[PDB]
Amino acid sequence: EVKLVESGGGLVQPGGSLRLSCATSGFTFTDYYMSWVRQPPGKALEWLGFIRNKAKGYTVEYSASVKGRFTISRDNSQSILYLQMNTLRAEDSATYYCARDGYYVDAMDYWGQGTSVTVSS
Amino acid sequence: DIVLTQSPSSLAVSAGERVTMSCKSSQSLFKSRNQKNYLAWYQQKPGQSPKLLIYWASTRESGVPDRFTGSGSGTDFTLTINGVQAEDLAVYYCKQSYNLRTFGGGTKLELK
Ligand SMILES: O=C(O)[C@@]1(O)C[C@@H](O)[C@@H](O)[C@@H]([C@H](O)CO)O1
Ligand SMILES: [Mg+2]
Ligand SMILES: [Mg+2]
Repeated sequence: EVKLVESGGGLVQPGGSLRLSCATSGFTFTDYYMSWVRQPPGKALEWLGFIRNKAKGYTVEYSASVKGRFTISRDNSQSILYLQMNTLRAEDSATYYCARDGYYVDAMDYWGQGTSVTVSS
Repeated sequence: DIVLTQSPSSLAVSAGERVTMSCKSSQSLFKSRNQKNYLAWYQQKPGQSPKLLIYWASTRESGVPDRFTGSGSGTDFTLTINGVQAEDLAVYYCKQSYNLRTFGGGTKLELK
């Protein structure tokens, strides 16, 4: 059974940083991309970026709204995903989803249940 | 900045009625090589994680009911729910994967 598991989220002081975990199982991790999608309360889903598969050498891409702030990398030995957030605003206060991704379907086929991050003093 | 614009913002049908929803793109998500459109529809029940419904504009993701029909190509796409189920109460996102990924704003489906 495919499983995605986000964690590490809590409350963060503004200007600060938190690291997110994505743990998976039930498929061959390295063949797929992994994306991070977030959602602020009552707003739309916003893609943040992805990290490519083995074929692509596990390279990285981001959206313009977090490029330079956020950092994606992967634990292929453990099939774990990570997101490094920095210089955090309340506009980063949200639920963070890791999603299986790639060029097979060019869509995000499996998601976790998410993690909440709340930025506040 | 490829931008997908979803209308309506929301809509409220009864169970069994026939719902359609549109997705206008900034740019033609039509890839010439493989001759497909790079669009996908997701379902997000309230308080839950998203869930892929349809990719390449019209292909139903495994397990997805005949009800859900994706249609369109280029910069125009739609989602039809033939005979709505109570199960269907959610927000529906389109998302372009032509260049990186970009989520639409969503259509909030109500059920009377
Ligand atoms: O960036 C990618 O590796 C990827 O292959 C992902 C695909 O889903 C698609 O976005 C593709 C672009 O269409 C470029 O061909 O890029
Ligand atoms: Mg599949
Ligand atoms: Mg029924």
